[PDB]
Order: sequence, then C-alpha cells, then structure tokens
Amino acid sequence: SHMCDAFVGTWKLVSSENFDDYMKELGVGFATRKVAGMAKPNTIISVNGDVITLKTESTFKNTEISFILGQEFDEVTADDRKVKSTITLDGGVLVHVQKWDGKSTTLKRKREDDKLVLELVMKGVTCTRVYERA
Ligand SMILES: Cc1c(C2CCCC2)nc(N(C)C(C)C)c(-c2nnn[nH]2)c1-c1ccccc1
Ligand SMILES: [Cl-]
Repeated sequence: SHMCDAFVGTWKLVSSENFDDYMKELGVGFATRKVAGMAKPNTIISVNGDVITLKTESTFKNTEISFILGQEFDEVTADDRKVKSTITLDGGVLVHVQKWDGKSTTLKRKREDDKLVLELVMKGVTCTRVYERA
C-alpha cells in the first residue's frame, strides 16, 4: 500500500471554475482555450513501485507524465511549454511545481470526499477543477 493509492483510479471531470482565466495567465492561445475549455478529460492515475503515471485522455489531446516523487523531470505541457517539473506529496496533497522562462505554476491534487480536487495557481489566478471516479 502507497499513500498515492488515494489517487489511483480513473477520474472524470465534473466541474471547472476559472480554467479559461488560468489558461490566459499562462499565455494559452484562443483556439486552444476554446476547444480545451469545452473538453471532458479523464485522468487515469496509476502507481507501479515508485513510479506514478498520470494519463489524460480527451478529444482535445491525450497526454501522459510518469515520475518519481521528489525527482525533477523535463515536461512538455499540453500548451507546449517546456518546463522543469517536480512532484511531491505534502500532507496527503500531490504538489506539482512547473518552472519555465523564470515563471512558476503550481498544481495541487487532493482527495476531498469522493472527489479529486485540482487547484491550479498562476500569479493571482486560482482555478479549481473537480473530478469523480468514472
Ligand atoms: C489543455 C489542458 C491544460 C493546459 C492548459 C493549461 C496548462 C496546460 N491543462 C490541463 N490540466 C488541468 C493541468 C495539466 C493544468 C488540462 C486538463 N484538464 N483535465 N486534465 N487535464 C488540459 C486539458 C486537456 C485535455 C482536455 C481538456 C483540458
Ligand atoms: Cl487530475
């Protein structure tokens, strides 16, 4: 048993607040924002030993990251940013920091009731996206 077991499973988007705003703060273009904002992504989270995999499937884009907690990795995001990423587990919350071009954004995932709640922060903007088991 792993702490990340709380996160393992297939998760579907059920609500979103301020995602367009968050995407604007990152400099995401209009067409990507419109189509991605519309989409209904699922996330499959799996653990295999020390390696955690987060795989996104949608009609917009499919993406995958695999990582070990605390070990920096190069990530190319869905909006084509080339970032240095580090993901850690802090007091039960998966905390993902991305660094690029002297900027930073933090993505936090936490379990709340039967939900997986994603809090995205860029500069002053917080977006909350809520996911439930598929
Ligand atoms: C385009 C996109 C983005 C980019 C815009 C902001 C930075 C990258 N970030 C996402 N999440 C929430 C994280 C990684 C920030 C998601 C996403 N939403 N749920 N899972 N992934 C999506 C998304 C993918 C496919 C279908 C719809 C939306
Ligand atoms: Cl997620």
